[PDB]
Amino acid sequence: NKMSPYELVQHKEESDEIGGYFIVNGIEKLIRMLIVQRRNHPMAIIRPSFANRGASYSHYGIQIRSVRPDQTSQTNVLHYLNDGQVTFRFSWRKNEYLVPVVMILKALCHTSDREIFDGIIGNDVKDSFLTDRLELLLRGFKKRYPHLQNRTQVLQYLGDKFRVVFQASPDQSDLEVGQEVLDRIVLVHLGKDGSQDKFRMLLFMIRKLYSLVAGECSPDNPDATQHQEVLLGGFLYGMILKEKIDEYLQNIIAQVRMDINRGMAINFKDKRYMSRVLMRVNENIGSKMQYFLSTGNLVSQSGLDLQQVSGYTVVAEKINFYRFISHFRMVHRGSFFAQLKTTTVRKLLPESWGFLCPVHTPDGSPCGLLNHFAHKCRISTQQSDVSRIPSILYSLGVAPASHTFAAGPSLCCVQIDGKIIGWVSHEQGKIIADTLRYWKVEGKTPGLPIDLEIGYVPPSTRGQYPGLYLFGGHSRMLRPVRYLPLDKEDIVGPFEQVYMNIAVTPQEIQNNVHTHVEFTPTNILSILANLTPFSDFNQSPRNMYQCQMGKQTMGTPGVALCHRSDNKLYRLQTGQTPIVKANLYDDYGMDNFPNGFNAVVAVISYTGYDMDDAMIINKSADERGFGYGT
Amino acid sequence: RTADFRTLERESRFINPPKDKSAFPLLQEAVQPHIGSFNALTEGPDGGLLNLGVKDIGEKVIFDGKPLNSEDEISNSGYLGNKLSVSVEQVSIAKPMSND
Amino acid sequence: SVVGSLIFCLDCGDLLENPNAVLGSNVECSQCKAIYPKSQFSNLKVVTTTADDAFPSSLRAKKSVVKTSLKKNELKDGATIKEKCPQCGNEEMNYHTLQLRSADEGATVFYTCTSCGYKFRTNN
Amino acid sequence: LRLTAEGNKWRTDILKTSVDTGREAAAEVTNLDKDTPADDPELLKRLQEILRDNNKSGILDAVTSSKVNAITSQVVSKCVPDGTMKKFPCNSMQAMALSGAKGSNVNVSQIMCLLGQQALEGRRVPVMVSGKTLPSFKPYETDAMAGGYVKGRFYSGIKPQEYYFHCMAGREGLIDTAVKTSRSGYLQRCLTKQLE
Amino acid sequence: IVMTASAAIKTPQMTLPIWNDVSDEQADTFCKSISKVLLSEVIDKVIVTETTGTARSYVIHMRFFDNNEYSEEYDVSKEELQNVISNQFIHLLEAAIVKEIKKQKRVEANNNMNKVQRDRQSAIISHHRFITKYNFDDESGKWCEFKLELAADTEKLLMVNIVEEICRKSIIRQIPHIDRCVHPEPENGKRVLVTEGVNFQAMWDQEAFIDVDGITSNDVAAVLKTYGVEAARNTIVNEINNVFSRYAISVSFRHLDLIADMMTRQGTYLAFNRQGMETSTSSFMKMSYE
Amino acid sequence: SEIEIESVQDQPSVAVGSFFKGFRAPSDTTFDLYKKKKSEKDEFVLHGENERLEYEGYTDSSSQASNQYVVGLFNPEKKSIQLYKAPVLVSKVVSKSSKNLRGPKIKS
Amino acid sequence: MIVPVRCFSCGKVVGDKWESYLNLLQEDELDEGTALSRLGLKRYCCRRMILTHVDLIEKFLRYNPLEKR
Amino acid sequence: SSRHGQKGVCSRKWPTIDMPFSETGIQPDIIINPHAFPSRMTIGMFVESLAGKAGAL
Amino acid sequence: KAQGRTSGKVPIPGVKQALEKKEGLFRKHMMGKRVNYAARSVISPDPNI
Amino acid sequence: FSIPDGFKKCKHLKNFPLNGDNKQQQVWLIKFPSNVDISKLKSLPVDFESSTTMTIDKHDYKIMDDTDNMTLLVPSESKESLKIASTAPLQFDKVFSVSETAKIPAIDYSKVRVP
Repeated sequence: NKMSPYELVQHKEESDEIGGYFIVNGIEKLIRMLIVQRRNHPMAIIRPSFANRGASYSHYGIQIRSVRPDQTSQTNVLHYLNDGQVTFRFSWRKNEYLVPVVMILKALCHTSDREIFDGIIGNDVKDSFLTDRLELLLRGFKKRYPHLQNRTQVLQYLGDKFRVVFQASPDQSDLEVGQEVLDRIVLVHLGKDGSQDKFRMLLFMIRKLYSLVAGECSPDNPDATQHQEVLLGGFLYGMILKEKIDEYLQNIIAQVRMDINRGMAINFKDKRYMSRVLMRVNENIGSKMQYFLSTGNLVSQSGLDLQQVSGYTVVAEKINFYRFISHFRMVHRGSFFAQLKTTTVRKLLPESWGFLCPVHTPDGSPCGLLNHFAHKCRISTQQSDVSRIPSILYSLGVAPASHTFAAGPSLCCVQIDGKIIGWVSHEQGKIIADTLRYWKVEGKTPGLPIDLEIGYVPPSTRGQYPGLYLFGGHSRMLRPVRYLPLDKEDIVGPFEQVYMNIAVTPQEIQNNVHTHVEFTPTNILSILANLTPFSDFNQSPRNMYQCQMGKQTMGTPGVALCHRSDNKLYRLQTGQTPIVKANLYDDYGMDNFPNGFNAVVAVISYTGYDMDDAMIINKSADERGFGYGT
Repeated sequence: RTADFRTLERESRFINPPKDKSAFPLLQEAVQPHIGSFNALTEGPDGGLLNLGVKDIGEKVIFDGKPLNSEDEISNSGYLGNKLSVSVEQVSIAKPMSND
Repeated sequence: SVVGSLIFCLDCGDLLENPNAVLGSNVECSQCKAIYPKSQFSNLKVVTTTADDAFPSSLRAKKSVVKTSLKKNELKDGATIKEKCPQCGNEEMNYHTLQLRSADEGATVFYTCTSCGYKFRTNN
Repeated sequence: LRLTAEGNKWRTDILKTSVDTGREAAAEVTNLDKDTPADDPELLKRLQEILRDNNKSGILDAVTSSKVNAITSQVVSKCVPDGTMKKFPCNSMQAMALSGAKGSNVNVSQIMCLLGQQALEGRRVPVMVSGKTLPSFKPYETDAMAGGYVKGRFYSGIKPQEYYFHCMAGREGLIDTAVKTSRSGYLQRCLTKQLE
Repeated sequence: IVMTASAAIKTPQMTLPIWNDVSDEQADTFCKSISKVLLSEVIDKVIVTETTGTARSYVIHMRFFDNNEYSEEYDVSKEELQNVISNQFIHLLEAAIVKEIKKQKRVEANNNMNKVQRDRQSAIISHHRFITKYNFDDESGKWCEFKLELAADTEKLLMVNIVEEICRKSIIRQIPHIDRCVHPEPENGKRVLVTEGVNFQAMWDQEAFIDVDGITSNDVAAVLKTYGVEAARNTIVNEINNVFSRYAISVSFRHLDLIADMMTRQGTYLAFNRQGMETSTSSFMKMSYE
Repeated sequence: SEIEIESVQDQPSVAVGSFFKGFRAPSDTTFDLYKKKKSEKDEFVLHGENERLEYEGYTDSSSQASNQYVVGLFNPEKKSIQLYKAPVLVSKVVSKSSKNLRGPKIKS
Repeated sequence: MIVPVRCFSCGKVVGDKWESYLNLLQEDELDEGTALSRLGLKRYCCRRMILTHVDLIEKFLRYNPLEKR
Repeated sequence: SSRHGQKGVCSRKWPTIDMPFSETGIQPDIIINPHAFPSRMTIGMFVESLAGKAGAL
Repeated sequence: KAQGRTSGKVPIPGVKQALEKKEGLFRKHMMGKRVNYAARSVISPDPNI
Repeated sequence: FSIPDGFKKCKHLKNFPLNGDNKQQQVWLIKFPSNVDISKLKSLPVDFESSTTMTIDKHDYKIMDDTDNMTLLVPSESKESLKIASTAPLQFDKVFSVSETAKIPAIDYSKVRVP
């Protein structure tokens, strides 16, 4: 861990040992980074598969991916029906469940029917579209469920129906079982004892559903790199581990139940009865974690919030160093998308500027599905603290959300990590979003971290749903640019970048449009895409092929080869540094791993033996050791 | 442009590896998505993501089948026995060692 | 209080029942109680207009201020690409490129003649 | 690969006449007359209306792609045989394309003159929800370059904005091979078994 | 074509040569006389003022376009709208209302109708279930107006969404199996009309615009059903040629004649599939195929 | 244009409630007011009854630590005002009639 | 690894000039162009053999399994 | 392969005896055909060829 | 045609599945075969043959 | 109620004379951030529209007026201490908001775009 390059040599490693992988039976394996949806942001999405879930299902829906502070995720989908009914979908132990949304709204906090009606219709009472959908939803509940008049009677009902599936014990009453349903599934990022906030976000998600079916809002694209983030390898490793330890507590209970089903001898207060149980419970959890890392097969009784069950881990190859370092910059869309015949997910998009490399993606089947991060893209690991940010927004023109009740796209809803904390106008909301970026890069403001992304979405006609979304959590793609007042570094995420004007060079700054400038235009490329000499002069399919061929050269795997027992290594004997190199060749220390050799090359047709893909080597150069390797 | 190869600087660093923090710090910021992610399982606020996740899966309660032979009420049916509530409140990973 | 076809109670906040299918001529709050034997509230006329996307047609598209349809013969991709081709007598031929191969063999050009329209294609 | 000093001025003078092509193709599609400026607020309301429709965006792409391929083919006409530094019985890049040995005049023009319009499945460069085609550009930028018209050439290198659009056109061919797993292997087997 | 011998082509077409005396203005008027026109296409708005009290009265008010507009876009007169709205549309609208209740259980200011309008209105109240009023703009063809009454027992009903689904189903004028007829650019002098859909029985009746002796489809099984097996065989060699001519690939016609004569060898239109293989003499061909 | 502030009151003269839109509460009723003093802050609690309804309120933790409101009083002959500290109460209406609850199982 | 004994293209012996080259850069503080021309390398094929050599043998020799530590 | 996507199989190891030689006396180590350039358009290899020779000098 | 226990991925495919597949017996072993007196290698160019 | 403690009740409350005749006493509801101390200052610059800027110790404030719903609650006498003020629901005549602004600086283009 805390160890010098000198000391790393003395402990039989390379001097610049990189780490980041697992040794499992002597094979180096790592957990592959995946693209998943951005946490805590409801996405208005159209899917034709929503209509496939039954008759009278529209293809519209709101989808939120809520993560708990132990990174366990929970997706709640909000379907719109062709009756004016809205249903609340969730998934629990690989089983979908559907509930009417006014049952959750009446179970989260104590409500009247004005408070649901008031939240959906803040003002804009005189919109006949939205106010007639809403009594189909209220009188749909009062007709179908007529004997549910207060909060501790709808929770009684909801714990009755969900008692067996949540595996509740008989000492749990129904206003406790139904409360476990509302702590474990609906909007888990707002957390337990936060049900007032889970109420306001559902009223936000229903009007954004109604604003989608009215055409006022364009559907959010779940492939568009602003609506997605990176599930990191270590975070997945603790998601899977939590499930394994959860199973361990269930296998104890499975073992004691196999003793009350034989009537043998049970005194729970006995110290040695406990030792008698744990000798028979399988508790080799560390070998179940090795099975995940040895195969990639994801066995989980829950099912995580993930859409495939395999391929989660790969072999860190050492055929040269460029192959090895690019396993760690590699991100994958998901193996669910490899089977589709639609190329919309495989497409290079302008929101990937600075976050995913335009060049470094393979050729063939994974083209556009397997892609690498940009050179200076960083991924958030801890969540920066946001406790002081509500006090700062209230100092600005933000009215508090607890006593406003002013829903609508005619205002700017202010959210921090997916918690709605207030309401402003679109004019004031742009002044708030601009001054907070001014207070952020000037580090004299105590509560704002610099990597807080300020996602101001301005109003439009049939565009994205407006808002003032602030994010500070884990797993966010982030990249550095220069904020042009103060000339300081600013940190920008891909949700922000759609609405920001960021100049490529300082020479192309125009007046009164560009607030930011790139540090270098080479930040948008990969590491391996950035070493290609003069790559702005090549046809772009040839730069993509060099990123593929550069991973497959025989170069230098390492210099600690005598303490290795790999299956096969490829070592080129005498490498040379390049005469023509990039400046970043030195910064990544690629001279420790020479990949090739400088050759006197003649562009000549002379021999007749070099056509269509063929070259000619000098014979006496070869006898003198040119290109030798083992 | 001018972009030199650091030929005396390379050979000094080959023979004499640094006894401080490493040269080439951009190379360790390339795998910071992997190392920092694993480091958040044990270090950081609330004891890390493993100790913070063992308390979301808190209790697993089952009872016995034995009676109290209690007072003849609906409690006589509504008594379930002693309550085993097994739980986990701390997890730790040991840095690896070898044994006897 | 009335919002369109909806009506809510001013004490309990509950939604009242619609005064048409009632029996015995009364409406009230269901949480608390109110008293309305008369069914006092008037006709509630809720005018709803169709969406101006609901009937797409060739005539609605002509009511767009922007252009929604190209002219028939007024687009030819701007050709003076000098290719001495023996097709009719033609010098010009429109082109277009991609990269169809396995990222190693070069771009094959999608040619398109103009004067005779006779399709002539060359890879190399 | 080099143009002569006169011919290198010819392509400068023609490409100066495409600084206004993107706006004049815009004001044709939105039916605005007498050369409204690019920043006109009634133009930007209309271009947003074109953005929200796939049909209307296909018209704006296909009009503008016609007017910049006019500018493209004037440069290739003016410069490719007549304004090069070295000419055909010594210029091997022309001798290979004219003979049919290897290459075409399309390849020679993208080296020596300009790459031209980058076209993505018959349309122009894709554009975000905000009306931007890259973060470098203003929203609803009526410019040929903002829609992916590369005035750069491989001799002199291409700019980072038009480097990114050329990677979009390089991946659209490779993804079509990725949807091309097994197409005609069973068509021929069915014919040859009957017609054996 | 070659496999599956599909009688259900994805895009069945029909090529209609027009005469040498008929003009382009006469032919564009003729394409409008064929193409299907939904009632949705002539409607500008439908304003519904639901009112409850008294039975829930639903006042459906339609705005059409101007009468000169849809007559010069769809060749539709205002008298054709009357015989579609009164006769066809309202039967569908009431069939959708009762169905929706069945699942629910489980400017201008105008007046002064004349006699004939008063008689047309009472003619429609007899034929339908819940109507009780009807009007039409008989003078300018601009608006229609009819005012349903359902019971007081039913609660809220999304009337606008029901009207939109019914309007997008109601045809004003459709010759069957044909959607659209368009007038393309005349390629090599063949002034033709391409029709989205195949019905030879109906284009025979249009003989004052169309040379019926040269009407060509791409549907092979439609030509086989109507014009016989030698005409279906000339279709297959023209369709496989058009697959290759659009890629500038030239195959010889000696290959295409042998494929088309092998498919029509039993008088029918067989494929190169398992069922086309069925009527053959060698069993070891059959066992080795699949 | 300017307005002189005359008096500022620490003590709770006037509170401000937040109910649903259209809420009446007939003028017979009066609601009590309970107050927290954790030695530096103010967290108020509203509560009051009548014959059929019995309903309370509270202040919000996020708001009152950062955003105070003031009820003002302007007479335009003065060109001055006097001010009082106003809490902001997020209040519900639970009906006394429907505080019902059933058994925690099926009893079968 | 170690310096090539001969040059690949020309065939000059070049392997005797690697320690001389590192002293012309260290002691005499020459630039690389003057240091190669005093060593008598003047074909650019023979120049790039000394100019561009990495010398990874110094990095391999730290991993010695025959001596302690 | 060079660093520009110009890969190529070694088709024959050709003796220095009858490989072309320059004014300087140099036989090249690798011969690449100029017919691999017009359809690939890897112009970064042409500028690397004169940049690398300028750096060796 | 013999379902039996019905536990999935049934082994011993019986004398019909030896005859019916892409592999089968007809396609893999009658229609195409492996041969004696044959060879294969990577190809190289030559203007001198 | 019988709620747990800390919640000591408000026995005695102060005077608020809202009389409502028929010059007249307008009822305002103005905002402030919790950082500004109201007794420290003496004047409140007001506007018809939303155009003010006051400066109190390097912090620029602003009325973002939104005049054109929350219930006023007056003390009953001093003990029961709630009457919903009315006339026959007593809407505020003016509602203001003092909000902290900042000054974003202009981009020195002469320094930041070097040729």
